[PDB]
Amino acid sequence: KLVRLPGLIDVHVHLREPGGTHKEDFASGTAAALAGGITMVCAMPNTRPPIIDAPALALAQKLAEAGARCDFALFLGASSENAGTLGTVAGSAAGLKLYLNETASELRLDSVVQWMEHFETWPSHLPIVAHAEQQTVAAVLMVAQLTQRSVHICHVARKEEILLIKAAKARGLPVTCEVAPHHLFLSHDDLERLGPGKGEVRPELGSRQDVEALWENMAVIDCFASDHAPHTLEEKCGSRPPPGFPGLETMLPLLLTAVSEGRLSLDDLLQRLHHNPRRIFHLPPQEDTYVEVDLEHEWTIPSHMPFSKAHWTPFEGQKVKGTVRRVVLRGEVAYIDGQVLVPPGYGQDVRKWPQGAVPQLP
Amino acid sequence: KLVRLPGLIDVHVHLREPGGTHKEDFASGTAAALAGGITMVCAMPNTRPPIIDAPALALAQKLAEAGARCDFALFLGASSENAGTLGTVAGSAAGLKLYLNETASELRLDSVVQWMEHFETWPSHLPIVAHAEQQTVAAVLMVAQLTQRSVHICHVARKEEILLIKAAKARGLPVTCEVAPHHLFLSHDDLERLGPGKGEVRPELGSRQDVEALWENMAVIDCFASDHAPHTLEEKCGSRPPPGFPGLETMLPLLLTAVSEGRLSLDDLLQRLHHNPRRIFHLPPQEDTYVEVDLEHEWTIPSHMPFSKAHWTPFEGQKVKGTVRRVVLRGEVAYIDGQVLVPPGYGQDVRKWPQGAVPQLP
Ligand SMILES: O=C1C[C@@H](C(=O)O)NC(=O)N1
Ligand SMILES: O=C1C[C@@H](C(=O)O)NC(=O)N1
Ligand SMILES: [Zn+2]
Ligand SMILES: [Zn+2]
Ligand SMILES: [Zn+2]
Ligand SMILES: [Zn+2]
Ligand SMILES: [Zn+2]
Ligand SMILES: [Zn+2]
Ligand SMILES: [Zn+2]
Ligand SMILES: [Zn+2]
Repeated sequence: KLVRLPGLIDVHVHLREPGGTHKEDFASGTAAALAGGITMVCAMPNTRPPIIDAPALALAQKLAEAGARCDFALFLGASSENAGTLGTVAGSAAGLKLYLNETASELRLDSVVQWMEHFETWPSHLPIVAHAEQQTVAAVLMVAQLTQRSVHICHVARKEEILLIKAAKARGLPVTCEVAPHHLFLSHDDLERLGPGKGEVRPELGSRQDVEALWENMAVIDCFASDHAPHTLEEKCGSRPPPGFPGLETMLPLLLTAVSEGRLSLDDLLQRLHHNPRRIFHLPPQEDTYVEVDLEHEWTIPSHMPFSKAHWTPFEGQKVKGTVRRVVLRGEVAYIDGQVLVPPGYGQDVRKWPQGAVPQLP
Repeated sequence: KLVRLPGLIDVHVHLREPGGTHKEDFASGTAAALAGGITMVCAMPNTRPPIIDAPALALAQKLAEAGARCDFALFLGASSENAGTLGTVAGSAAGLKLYLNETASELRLDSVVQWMEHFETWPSHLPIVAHAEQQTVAAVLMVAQLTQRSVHICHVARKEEILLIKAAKARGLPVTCEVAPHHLFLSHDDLERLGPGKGEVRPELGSRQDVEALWENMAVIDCFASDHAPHTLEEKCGSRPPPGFPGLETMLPLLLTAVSEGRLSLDDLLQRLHHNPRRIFHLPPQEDTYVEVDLEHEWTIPSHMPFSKAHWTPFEGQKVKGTVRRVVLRGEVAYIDGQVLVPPGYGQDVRKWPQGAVPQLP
């Protein structure tokens, strides 16, 4: 007996197109999404060129419309040069992404004043998400308060960070957050197996105490999101390993395993992969869209999942229970048992749907 | 310039059919809903007969399917006799309603042990809501913890109650709550004008300090819901005034006025009248459904709104800014400028839609 889930939403994926298409492209990354039970993705702007301007957004929109197999929204990225310039296109994006720690010269911000300027100029009704680790979480929360608006913290990975966010929520501050599966299911204990290259990720893997703190504070976590960050094995194992793990194909099986073990409920999962992504990002419903999962099937994660061009996974060897059997997207069979059945270009930009605009005062 | 809102959801209405149709019926109450920008309602079970059994639910379902003009779900009511008997029909209801303070002999529970029995027997994945005032909020929260599940607190009306709920959320407990407009926009200061009969409501009107505490703790409030509780003027002004206010037609204009004053944001409103109702009750999206409001139009609430059969309102004389201009429900014009344009029976039971079942493990 299968369980029918709604179309799940991953608000944090790196699909690498334009400019990194040996790692992933819209077609391969959205195949990976569908195979993971994900019907809508929000794609990050650290591509080449980075999505930091209207022309780059226009290019990425067309590449996504032509290549995506599931529905999507595209983030804009904050730069040291673009505050006050994005107003015309801001509503067409998933939101604005701030990279507040290590990143590419183009998304690097030199000063908290630049964070301020983005919070002051980006339309106040539209989402802002931040890569903000350790004290940076507190710093960006201060900027959000000074500018009297909300912020969403990406991939919370540490006891320190979840407890800070917990304290902020207890004070009534408008902050939400997400957690990625590697920070719930991997830790320092796995670095020996992974090695120092494969194990490179930002935020880094936490201690067992970090992992246990995230589980104990599940009530504080608004969303799960993969931070699908594909790189090839050659890159991960080479001289200057880039940080990041592929994760679209493994996120739901890992979480279903936890549900079957009673570590969280089905509802907890659906708040975090459906309802809360919708409401934080004002993402529209997908008509006639659902995911059928088999909760009894036990399997072991292999050395690579079928669809991501990363062609490796840090979860290799973990035993999971639960698997995606079928995905229907807007009335068409999109995935069955290891085969994607919608072509590149089937997916659509949800921000162009009438129901997909973020409401605002006139 | 109008603002387009999604279809708003009121999770707490009393539509009085069967058995109280001089006060309201499905057709009149759902006309009131549409005129208030509400496209989906959850109807309470304290009708005559009360919806405390499968035969009464079946009757109410058919009456609603024939009379409702907007979409709906129907609550079941907990009684002193029905714990352990509702399993077959539970998934067809909005949820289970517990009346834990003053009510009708038929929904009255005599002992906290009966609350326990309901929490133990009602399917654990399905919603439970409680009318629980003052210490009863703490009591029902204890029962929810003992039985390891969530609870939703109806119409929070007091500083005491919102602070208790705040403390419970700070401890990570699975509790949500709603607030009704009369507890945000009326207080003891209005009892002289209303008089003791019209002013009768449960929970009672609070002090100015209660009202200010609810506003200050807006972050703790998950939903707004009207507790639309129509009674005729003859009843409200007579010897034994029943408690309750009509509220469907005034809720959104009152809240839009507060938005225009900067007391909360448009997003805050849409979380509380759309996204959070959806996610707490697992209510499905409504396709091709939206509400257009005019935020500039200033008017004064009259002595009665056009649609509710209550034919009175406690908000008479309040100045508001914002009004519903048009509602489209599932592709049909349902309301324009004072005229409802869908007939009785247009509305549907959302729990019968494929997307409207609450997900559960097999
Ligand atoms: O911040 C980031 C971005 C990401 C990528 O490779 O794009 N991978 C990571 O591990 N951290
Ligand atoms: O608990 C309730 C129920 C309601 C009604 O009249 O049905 N009206 C109220 O004021 N309190
Ligand atoms: Zn990041
Ligand atoms: Zn993120
Ligand atoms: Zn990322
Ligand atoms: Zn929204
Ligand atoms: Zn009540
Ligand atoms: Zn209620
Ligand atoms: Zn009520
Ligand atoms: Zn749901």
